[PDB]
Amino acid sequence: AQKRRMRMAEHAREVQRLIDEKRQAFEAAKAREEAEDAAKRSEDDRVRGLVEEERKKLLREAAELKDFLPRGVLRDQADVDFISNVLEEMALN
Amino acid sequence: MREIVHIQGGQCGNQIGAKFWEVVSDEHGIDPTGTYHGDSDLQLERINVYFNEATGGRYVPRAILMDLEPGTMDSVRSGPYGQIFRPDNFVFGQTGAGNNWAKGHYTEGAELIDSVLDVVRKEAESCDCLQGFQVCHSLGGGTGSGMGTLLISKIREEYPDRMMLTFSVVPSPKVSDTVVEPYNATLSVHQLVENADECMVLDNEALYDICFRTLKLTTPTFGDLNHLISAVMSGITCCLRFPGQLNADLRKLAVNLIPFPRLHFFMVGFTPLTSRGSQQYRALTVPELTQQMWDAKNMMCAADPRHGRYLTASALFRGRMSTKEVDEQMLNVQNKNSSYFVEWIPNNVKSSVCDIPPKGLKMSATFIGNSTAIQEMFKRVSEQFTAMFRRKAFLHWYTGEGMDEMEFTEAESNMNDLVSEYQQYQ
Amino acid sequence: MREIVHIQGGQCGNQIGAKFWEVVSDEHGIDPTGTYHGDSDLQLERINVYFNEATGGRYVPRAILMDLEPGTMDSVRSGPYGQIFRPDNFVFGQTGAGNNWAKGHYTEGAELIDSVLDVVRKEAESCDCLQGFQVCHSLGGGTGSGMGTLLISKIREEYPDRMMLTFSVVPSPKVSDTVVEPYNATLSVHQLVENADECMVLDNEALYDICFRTLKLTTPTFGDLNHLISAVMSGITCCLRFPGQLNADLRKLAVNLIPFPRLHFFMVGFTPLTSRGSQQYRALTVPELTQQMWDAKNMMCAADPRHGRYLTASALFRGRMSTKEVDEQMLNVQNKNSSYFVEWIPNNVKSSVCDIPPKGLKMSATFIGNSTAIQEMFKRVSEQFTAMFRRKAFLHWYTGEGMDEMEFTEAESNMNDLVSEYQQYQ
Amino acid sequence: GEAAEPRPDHKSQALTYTLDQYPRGRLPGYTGFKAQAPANIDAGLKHSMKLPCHSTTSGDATLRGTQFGVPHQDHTHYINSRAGLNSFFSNSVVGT
Amino acid sequence: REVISIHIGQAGIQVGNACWELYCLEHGIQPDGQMPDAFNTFFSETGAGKHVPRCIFLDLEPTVVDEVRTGTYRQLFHPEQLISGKEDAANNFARGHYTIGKEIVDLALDRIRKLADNCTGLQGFLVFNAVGGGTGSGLGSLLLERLSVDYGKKSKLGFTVYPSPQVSTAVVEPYNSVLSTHSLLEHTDVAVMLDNEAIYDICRRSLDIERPTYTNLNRLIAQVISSLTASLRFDGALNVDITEFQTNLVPYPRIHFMLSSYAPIISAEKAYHEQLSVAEITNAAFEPASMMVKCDPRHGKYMACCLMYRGDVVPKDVNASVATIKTKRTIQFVDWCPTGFKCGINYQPPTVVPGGDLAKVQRAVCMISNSTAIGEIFSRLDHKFDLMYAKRAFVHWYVGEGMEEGEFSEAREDLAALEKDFEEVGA
Amino acid sequence: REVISIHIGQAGIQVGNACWELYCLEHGIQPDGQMPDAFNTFFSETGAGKHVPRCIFLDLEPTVVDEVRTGTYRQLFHPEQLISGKEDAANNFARGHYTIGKEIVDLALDRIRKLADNCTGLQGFLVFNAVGGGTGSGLGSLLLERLSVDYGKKSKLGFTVYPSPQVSTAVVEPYNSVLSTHSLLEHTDVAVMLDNEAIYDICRRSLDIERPTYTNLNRLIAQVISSLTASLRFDGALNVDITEFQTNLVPYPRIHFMLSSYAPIISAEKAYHEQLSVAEITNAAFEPASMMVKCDPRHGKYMACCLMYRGDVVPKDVNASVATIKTKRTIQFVDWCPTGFKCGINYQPPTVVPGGDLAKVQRAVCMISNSTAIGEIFSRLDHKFDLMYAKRAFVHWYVGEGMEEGEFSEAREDLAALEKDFEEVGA
Ligand SMILES: Nc1nc2c(ncn2[C@@H]2O[C@H](COP(=O)(O)OP(=O)(O)OP(=O)(O)O)[C@@H](O)[C@H]2O)c(=O)[nH]1
Ligand SMILES: Nc1nc2c(ncn2[C@@H]2O[C@H](COP(=O)(O)OP(=O)(O)OP(=O)(O)O)[C@@H](O)[C@H]2O)c(=O)[nH]1
Ligand SMILES: Nc1nc2c(ncn2[C@@H]2O[C@H](COP(=O)(O)OP(=O)(O)O)[C@@H](O)[C@H]2O)c(=O)[nH]1
Ligand SMILES: Nc1nc2c(ncn2[C@@H]2O[C@H](COP(=O)(O)OP(=O)(O)O)[C@@H](O)[C@H]2O)c(=O)[nH]1
Ligand SMILES: [Mg+2]
Ligand SMILES: [Mg+2]
Repeated sequence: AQKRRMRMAEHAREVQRLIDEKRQAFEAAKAREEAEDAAKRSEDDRVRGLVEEERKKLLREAAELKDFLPRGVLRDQADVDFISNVLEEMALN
Repeated sequence: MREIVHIQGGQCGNQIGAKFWEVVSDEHGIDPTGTYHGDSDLQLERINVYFNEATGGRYVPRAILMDLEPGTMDSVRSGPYGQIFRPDNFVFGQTGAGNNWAKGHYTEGAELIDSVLDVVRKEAESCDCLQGFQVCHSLGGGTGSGMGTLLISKIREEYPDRMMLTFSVVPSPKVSDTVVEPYNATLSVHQLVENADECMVLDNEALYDICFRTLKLTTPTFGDLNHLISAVMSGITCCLRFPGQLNADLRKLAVNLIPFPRLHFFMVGFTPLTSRGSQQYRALTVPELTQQMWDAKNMMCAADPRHGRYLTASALFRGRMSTKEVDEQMLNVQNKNSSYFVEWIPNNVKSSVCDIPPKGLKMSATFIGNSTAIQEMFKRVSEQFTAMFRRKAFLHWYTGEGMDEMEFTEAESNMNDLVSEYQQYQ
Repeated sequence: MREIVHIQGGQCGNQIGAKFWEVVSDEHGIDPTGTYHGDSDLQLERINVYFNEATGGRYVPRAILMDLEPGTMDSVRSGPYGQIFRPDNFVFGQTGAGNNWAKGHYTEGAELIDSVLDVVRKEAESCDCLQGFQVCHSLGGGTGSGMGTLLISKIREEYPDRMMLTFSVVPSPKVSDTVVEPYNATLSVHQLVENADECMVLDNEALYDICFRTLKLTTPTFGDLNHLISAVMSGITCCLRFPGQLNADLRKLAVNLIPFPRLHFFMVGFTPLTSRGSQQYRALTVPELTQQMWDAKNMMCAADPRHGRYLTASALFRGRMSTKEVDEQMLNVQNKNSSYFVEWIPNNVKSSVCDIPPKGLKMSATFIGNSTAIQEMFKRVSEQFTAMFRRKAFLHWYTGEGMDEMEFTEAESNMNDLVSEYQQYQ
Repeated sequence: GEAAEPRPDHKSQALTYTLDQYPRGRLPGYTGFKAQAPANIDAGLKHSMKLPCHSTTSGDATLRGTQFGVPHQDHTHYINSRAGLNSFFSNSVVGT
Repeated sequence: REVISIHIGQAGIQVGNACWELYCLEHGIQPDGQMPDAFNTFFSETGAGKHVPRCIFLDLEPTVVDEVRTGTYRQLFHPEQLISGKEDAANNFARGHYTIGKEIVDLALDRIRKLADNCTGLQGFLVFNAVGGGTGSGLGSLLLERLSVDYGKKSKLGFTVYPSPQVSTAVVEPYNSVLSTHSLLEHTDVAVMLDNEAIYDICRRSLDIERPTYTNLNRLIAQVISSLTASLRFDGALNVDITEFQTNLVPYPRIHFMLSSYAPIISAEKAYHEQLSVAEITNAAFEPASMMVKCDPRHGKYMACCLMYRGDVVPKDVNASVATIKTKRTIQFVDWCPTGFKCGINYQPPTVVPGGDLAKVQRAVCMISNSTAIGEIFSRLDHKFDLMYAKRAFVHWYVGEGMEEGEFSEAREDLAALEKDFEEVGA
Repeated sequence: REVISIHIGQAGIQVGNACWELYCLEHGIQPDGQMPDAFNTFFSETGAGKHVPRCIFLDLEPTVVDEVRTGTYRQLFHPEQLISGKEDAANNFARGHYTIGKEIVDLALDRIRKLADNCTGLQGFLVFNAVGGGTGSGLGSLLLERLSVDYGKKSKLGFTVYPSPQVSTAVVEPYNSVLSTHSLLEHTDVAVMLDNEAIYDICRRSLDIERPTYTNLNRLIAQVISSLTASLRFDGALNVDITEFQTNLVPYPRIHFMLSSYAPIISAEKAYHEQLSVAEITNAAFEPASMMVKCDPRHGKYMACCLMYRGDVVPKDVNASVATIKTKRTIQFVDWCPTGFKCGINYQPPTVVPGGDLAKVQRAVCMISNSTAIGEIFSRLDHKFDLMYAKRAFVHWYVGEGMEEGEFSEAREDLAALEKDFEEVGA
């Protein structure tokens, strides 16, 4: 009785401690992938920051010829605000 | 270890090589200033295949720019990743050929190819175990075709054991820039069939169609076209640079796709290619990549593959993927499109898997089909060549330089016997 | 597992489908941007039927928009839940049919329908087990009727073993929006009885009567009509998306309601439908739903059923209900009004329950009756067709395009034998 | 350049999630949505309902049945083969 | 001794969902599958501290199946057993009998084969299906056919749900009932009918539940099955096996259709105000207010009856009560069966499941009888079958699947022959 | 007692990369090399607290070998053992047998010699190779023939990977498989086939893994190898050495090609739910749903069978189970062997790997049989070899490498002779 019962108990314990490790392994792998994803996303956002500053510089140098302009160069109202700000800065200059 | 020497010829070759070394440098994570800045260990162990550590971490490409006009060199040097080449590798004549195959193969090569051979030799014994050479040039230009073809001949004369890739673009009548396209392309093909090991044929017509249909670009400049071709070349040699669950080097692909020694002209396709507005509206699965691969509207030649049969085909996959899905998809395409394949060769699909995806993507694929639909393109050229040569148009620009009429007749003969033997195996 | 591909044609189909996907996404808890924001686990089990995960929580609807003028496309992209459709699923012509069934079926169909077939083909092979198709269109217009009906014919000869629902609004004299309504309706019904599995007739007159009496709305714009139609479509396919005590799939409803292959025109109703002013004084039990279901002023067609006889009928209940109460209620409603039912079919009412109510209510229902009174609507349209066709009015715009006269005589003959056999079984 | 720490074996590390061979407690049948995307995966663990719930009647009945558990019973009239018939046959003489 | 129970169709596995619930709640097994010997007939013990039921739920629409795969008993049931198709038969006998059956039943057979091989003292099978549907009728009969050709000599207890006369949910169920009965005749050894209108009336009057769903129906049906297998699980003063109904209840190899009943169906409050003894429940087992099939035995004559008794029951009063029944004349037997009863006594009372409305009774009776009112039911079904058939209604669906008129005509005349058989044995 | 293992080709060392991982996990050896006598047959104990395996990896492409050199098992393998050339053979038997073999084989066998001199009680060699490739085939065959001339008498177990019929990754693999077999006939002693499609089907069907990769394949191949050498490693009730397969399964000097199988291949949930015993796994190890080679032995007749039982096994029930197999008629034997079995029992159960998918089982069975279904396989490969050789396709690679049509035609007729042999013996 004792031998067989303790063998069954030990086997249940080992199976449980195995299932938990498999689950934890999945958790760890998913977390690692998520870290990689966050890294790539942050990198792309950083690149977008630079492209936005460059667009701002182009708009600053375009502010001078305000009256002669094509149809769409203002992406949004905030861009209109920026162009008016640089216009007033030119007026100050 | 295994070494790939790069050789670029002509204006097309130079600008193609510029975008190529741009994307390889991004893959290995080296900055435009030449220093390593990558993250993974994997990017360190296989940069000797393409670079040489000089001193202070300067990794210079193992490439040789070659042309006859400095305009292309300056366009290369102007953009970023232009100051990473060794200026000793800028072997460069001074007169300029200008769309004359006789100039690029008899007059100017006689004083330039010696210096090119010196540079490519010194660049060859600088590394230990050569895998082969890799040439990017055109068949419409003069200094690209003629000089590059003569260089191919001299190299195959000296080093007969190393492999040889040639990415050559062919002219198309729908996108026809120069007038002597047939006169140049026919003579170049005549020499490529006997000297080169395999030629991966490209063209601009199919590229423009791809960016119209799939990419939906508004202004497809040469930058995007060179971007696609570079993505092709990185895909074809990802196996050496990165470990995978099944590796396939250059010679391995050559023996799996060339059933006959003169049957070595491939058509290429690259996947995935999707518009930016729809890039997030799609899945990324192996069946999805395979549907985009085997679409006839995705080959990089102006030859509809459904007008002929594939002799062999190859698919190099990049990314962490399940091999079972890889082979079952290959089995599906070998069974569903069963008529489009040759009968006297079962298992016409070679496959390979690399474990590192290209930068920015999760999983990509490269298709290299050796089909018999390429004879349509050679007939599409040879009919123009015969139209002129029946009538000695423009012939004196070549006659008065040393080239005789027998060269043109021989080029007609080899073109015709090639398309006839492709027609035979169809 | 079981899959429903959705197809919207013409202006009526696009606007109705727009409100349809709004109701569906709100039931499945997906926000208009395209990410999951629901709570219940029941909502995740059955989104493979209507959506595909692309990457990163983005669920794209399995729908195809098909028209000829971009005005409907912009009305689709402007409203909420508009940015979710795949842009490749916007297959789309440019010219415009404009109330010409010949333009919808012979000239523009020959270049648009191969394209939409390829999109539908791709969308069908993307899934595993097709249950059926769901097509919403109109019968008065040209770009909806003729184009959609040809699409039905092509699909029915392509996948013959799959179900197909079609929701079509039909013309009425009191709601006469276009002038060639009979010339379009008669040809469309002629083709639908031979291709479509079953149709659910709709019209604007009954919807306006519903908004007048039951809803008591002040300004019933098209948004509210499409809202009612959307509620019905969600109600019928609720069974595939949610479990219940007695599941009844699309095919199970078809075989329970269609005694003969040509008698597949149903009239539809929806409950509960009360004004917000009276929602406070009302009760919500099965008898209160039934005595609003079987009322003639709740059918969404202009066919008074008490002027005919019911062949079969079906009720789809949603919400935690007691089936004894449901069934004894069906028995009582069949015994009381015993004359209005056919006699040689016992147990004329099929009933089914699902254990998920729609959002905003505790318990709802959907009535689908296959009555014989629909021959009044067909007789009403065929008499207008005769009045025009005896005198060759408006005919030459159809004749001069490729259509001939015997097509019209054929449509007359088939409508006449159709109303003859409805009257026969009555 | 100096590999002080050995490479972490990506070929085995990719199996459990990147190819999604590990099932998040799902039976070998159960044709349903797999949610093969990270945002949906992490949102699935925040589901309030968690499968069986008081919403569907078929689940709610079984839940109300197992609410209390197995209270108590007497095993007098339960038929015991262990008493009479399995007692005739014994295990190995030496012991196993 | 062991018996395996298979469930086919939407109603089958829902009843099983209540059935196995009651079983584990009787034998003290947690819903996860381990105890906190009488289970041996239903649950086989894998390893130690783990029990897996001898059953296979199978159906074609996966909705109700994966509802089970994801209910409370995910761990209790075993993964391979719960077979699921890909699409539904949709109230179409032919679609379930020829199209999809040919792919799914061979998997069911070589599954059930290794279930039998894992079993040791197999008493028989017992199948649960509703003939109104397409799955339970079509491939159910297909499975019974191939089971008969596989084993044959082993009993097959068929507890089927027949459609009610007036309360009905489907419209093609007369077609499905006739076609299924055509094969249930020569395959099923002992087939018990379980209607819905009768149970509805039981829940309405006795259980005083005015809004009952399918849950309460399946619960008390599961209660009857447990009361019927109690003799195999437990020891009593006089027990029967599953082969006993084979001999004691079937006089002719084609008259096997039994009327079932149970008593006392008593709520939790009426019992406190009422007295329980053997004589009144032996009476109450015969009145149609306690039957599971809407019919009138006053119009018919009984062939043979069976009486399972559970709980604190002595044999003297069951003997005296059946004596009073035989000497009474409100009910009459046939002239060819002088002794028309089959009694059986078991010690254990019926346990209750929490959430149900059945009281804890000291004793209970499960009656399984044979009569000719079933001949009246079959005639009433065949009449309304012929009404729809005279106009060839709905036939195009079956012939579109691949069937013809021959099996309709032969099934129609088969039930006519069964009608004549019932009338000639009744005389 | 010692046995050394060599690994050839791209597939070989990936198999070894999973197999040695299993050995260290079985003997409790940490990957750095030290335990925190049964191990002696695989690890030799250098220094103090350090065991270094009796293995050799060798390949022509250095990319996968130095992937091992940088992997987790840096310190475990002697730096010299891992042989690696300069450049790949590239799916070319002639290139990997005549041009590059001539410089690599001498370094290999002049290593293996000093490995054998380190050893004392060498049972034999066991080779891991895939014949489809160029490296696995060319210098594989070259190594085998130079080992046979060096030792001769010692057994050489060859675990080869043949290409699937319909699943294929290469194109010239028929040429390579035929040219490799032409020497595998008369050089190796005991050769076990294992395919990839059969394993894909196994992992999809039983293991319910819908997207498997090569790693899962290599994991259960290691299970098979470990299960057939565990008799040497651990003491069982009835042990079996490597010389036994040499006699008990090879009745003819040129008929040595053994099908392999394994049971129970089982997932994590199904295993706990079901009741594993000896009878059902003895059955399951005989169905083609669990063989490592895609072929149906129902078409063939078993020449000999060998059954390794691991774990929870008494000899009685295995004896009874093989009896039921012999008296069944679903499979038949040749008329030549009345005693067509060889059993073998070991006590230690099979171990599990974290990240592996197979649950722990009390007992497992690895069957190694011999039949004529392999005779069907070779004819299948011979058909599509003659298809490509009729058109002289791809031949210019081999001749320009240095070979001729002579060995092409003679390997063709060699497989023809083997075909006549199998057809003659099967009668
Ligand atoms: N007593 C009882 N009867 C049920 C239950 N569920 C369904 N039924 C009956 O089953 C009959 C129809 O067959 P179903 O089981 O519902 O469906 P099916 O047999 O699986 O056939 P399909 O609908 O094609 O799947 C209906 O008339 C119901 O009366 C239930 O839970 N309890
Ligand atoms: N089962 C299994 N088969 C493999 C594995 N790796 C490669 N193969 C098989 O090997 C065959 C090709 O040979 P490879 O091992 O890839 O390459 P090789 O044998 O070393 O020959 P070379 O490519 O010239 O180096 C393919 O058909 C694969 O099926 C693996 O990890 N597991
Ligand atoms: N795709 C692509 N094609 C190019 C590019 N530059 C030139 N070409 C093609 O090359 C052909 C002319 O070759 P050319 O530059 O004159 O060669 P070269 O004179 O010998 O150097 C034209 O048909 C162009 O289409 C480029 O950057 N990208
Ligand atoms: N209820 C409703 N009906 C509409 C809507 N748009 C158009 N219709 C109906 O469509 C009919 C005319 O068909 P039409 O829209 O011209 O079809 P099309 O031109 O082929 O797209 C009219 O009778 C309208 O009642 C809408 O948004 N809601
Ligand atoms: Mg059902
Ligand atoms: Mg290899």
